[PDB]
Amino acid sequence: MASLAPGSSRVELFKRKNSTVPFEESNGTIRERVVHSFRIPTIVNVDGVMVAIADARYETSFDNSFIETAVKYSVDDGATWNTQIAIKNSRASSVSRVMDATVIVKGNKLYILVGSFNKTRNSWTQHRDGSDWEPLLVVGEVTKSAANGKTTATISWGKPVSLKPLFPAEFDGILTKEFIGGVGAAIVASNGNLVYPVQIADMGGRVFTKIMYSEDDGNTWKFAEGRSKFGCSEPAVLEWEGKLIINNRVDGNRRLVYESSDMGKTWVEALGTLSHVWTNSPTSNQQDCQSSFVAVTIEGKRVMLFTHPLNLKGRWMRDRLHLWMTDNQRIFDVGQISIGDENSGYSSVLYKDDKLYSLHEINTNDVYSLVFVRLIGELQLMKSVVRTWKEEDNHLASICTPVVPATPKGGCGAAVPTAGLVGFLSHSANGSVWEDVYRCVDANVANAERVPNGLKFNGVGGGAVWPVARQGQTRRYQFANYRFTLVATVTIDELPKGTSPLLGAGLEGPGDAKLLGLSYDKNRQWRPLYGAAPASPTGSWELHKKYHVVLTMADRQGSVYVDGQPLAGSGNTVVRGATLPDISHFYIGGPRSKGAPTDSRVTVTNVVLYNRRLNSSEIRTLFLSQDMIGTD
Ligand SMILES: *[C@]1(C(=O)O)O[C@@H]([C@H](O)[C@H](O)CO)[C@H](NC(C)=O)[C@@H](O)[C@H]1F
Repeated sequence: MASLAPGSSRVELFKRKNSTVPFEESNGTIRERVVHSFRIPTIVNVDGVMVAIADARYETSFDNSFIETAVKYSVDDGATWNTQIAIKNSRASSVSRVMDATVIVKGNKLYILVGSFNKTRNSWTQHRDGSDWEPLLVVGEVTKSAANGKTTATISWGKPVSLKPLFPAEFDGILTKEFIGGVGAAIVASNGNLVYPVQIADMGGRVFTKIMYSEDDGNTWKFAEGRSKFGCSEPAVLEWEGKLIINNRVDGNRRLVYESSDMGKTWVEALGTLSHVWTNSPTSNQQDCQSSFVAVTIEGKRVMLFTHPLNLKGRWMRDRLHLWMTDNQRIFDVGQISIGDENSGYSSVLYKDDKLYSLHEINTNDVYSLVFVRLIGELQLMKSVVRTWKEEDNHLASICTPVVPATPKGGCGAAVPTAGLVGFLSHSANGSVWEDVYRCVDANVANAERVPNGLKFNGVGGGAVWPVARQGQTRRYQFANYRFTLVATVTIDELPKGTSPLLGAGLEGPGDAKLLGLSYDKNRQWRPLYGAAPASPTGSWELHKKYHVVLTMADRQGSVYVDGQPLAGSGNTVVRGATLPDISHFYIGGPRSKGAPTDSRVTVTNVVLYNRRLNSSEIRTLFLSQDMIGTD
């Protein structure tokens, strides 16, 4: 189906039952040994040298088997590679193993944290105690040099050091058992700290994540105070605008994402941005998978990249590996980078010298290879999208809005708000799709006719659905359940028989409940909808006149503004309970595929969506600049 893009290609770099590694016998003799499966990929850039790290599972692909950490490195961007076994296992039994490498690059050093086991045949979280385990830190040093035009490099690996003595016996009364790195690429924070996200198993077997960091290049390590809820594993971390963003694997439920502004001391779920957006399968009740999560700069803009399989086949098949790019506001699906319906798995992404690559698993009959992918077609699309984002943000921020009684300048009022601006439906549209100017989430349309910057509705179900929970598996507007601002310019074209819908956020579930919204009636009054509260008519409007509508929701309170002023009933609680609402979609006009044959004769233009509640000054600015923001 969707797949590795034209222009892109790949090679089977770590070839199952084919590629050999320099296995070192007890006597020190080296033997090129065949490897059943290569798993747990990570590819990073160390001073210009590509370094690929992986589990070499010599005899079988099972987790509790004979495994050592293999490395392939290249000084020519993948033209050629050298192979080493960077970390040996204990050689204690037929199942001794060092596994699940988590890597940090600082300068010309590579810090690799692995889980080392001697003889257990069951899963690490299920062990009776931590006795078969050791968390091992290994430092590698990359040295390159050129003699007569040819550049080559070597990598020396230090002796492993166990961090077991630094592991607290308890965290808040929680008795600890074992811990392993989050798997994949970790980071050096802006303050120089080595930051490893770790997964901790407690005695009873619960798992949760934490930040383990070093302020002195690995001489000492500290476990920060904060942690994820239980149930989180294989965390990936990146630094964004002064905060650590921790993206967790969650078997059997949606992926939790946290932010910490204080080196992991305090964690706050990112309910307004990325938490619960991604998941393990269409139904979310399947085994989840490791994901890479890296911050990069493309076309002058800082963005985050995230990889994860759709896993339509379920369990560990992990078919359809996708790559997403986000600037913490918009979330773009770059596409599927694996091929057809092949099984993929754990993955890594790297942006080096303006070229994008991936190292990821492919699985056939549970025999694993690692492919090295040149994401050429994908980078081209990413750059195009980032240019769209920059261009539209700059354009909007450059509009000279009208001065207000307390302004100061090129004689312009406040800038049109662009911070937290997530989607925008304006001019571009056809008969079936109203395009998101930011190219992420389009709205579906019915019985509509184009007008400058929007659509005029006429017909049963005429209107548009901007999907929220209806996006399905990946819920990019999941933030709306926590807070949002929806804006639009509207005209009522023909009087309704009784009451008819105009704009709002619908809720999943029976009946036809709304979280917040606005309708209009035959008496030419507005009918704001505040959660489940009885709607009472208020105010006055006239046919054919343009009105500005703003819906705000934050802290469970909802307000509805018409022409910059709140309608009666605004400002009260719209969601009772502690459980987050579950918005199905935002409706524009009166869309529907069933139930009452709604036919709202209205025209709507310039629909803007923010992931926060706009303040009074921003609402006034939008009200005053309605004629200036359209893409027409
Ligand atoms: C991944 C995998 O699902 O494919 O699973 C890890 C854990 O088994 C899983 O998170 C449950 O605890 C394996 N790691 C270990 C140490 O078991 C990974 O190696 C990988 F197998």
